[PDB]
Amino acid sequence: NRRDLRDPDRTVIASELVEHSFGVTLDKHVYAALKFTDEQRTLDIRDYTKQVLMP
Amino acid sequence: AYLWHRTAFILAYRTPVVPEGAKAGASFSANGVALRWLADYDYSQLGDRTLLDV
Repeated sequence: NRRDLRDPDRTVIASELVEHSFGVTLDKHVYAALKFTDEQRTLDIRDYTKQVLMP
Repeated sequence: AYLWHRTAFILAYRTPVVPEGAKAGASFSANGVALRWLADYDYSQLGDRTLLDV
């Protein structure tokens, strides 16, 4: 603050120290899910690593 | 009574694979046919669940 020098009133405006904050939340669940019948897994899958896991 | 030549009738068999999510797996033969044995636990009914299949 500023006040006039040699001012008849001698009051001072006390300043405030306010700490702020914000929250960071873990709030999402990203997933990839696959369903294979016994026929699909037995007959239609050949590698399962370059055909299921890599995709 | 049925008379037939060997080539009259075809039987095809394919043993299922045991997937990556099955706890127990094995294989058994029924007259030369390779079967797939698979066990699963049923927590809801507190017991095991087996399955041979071809």
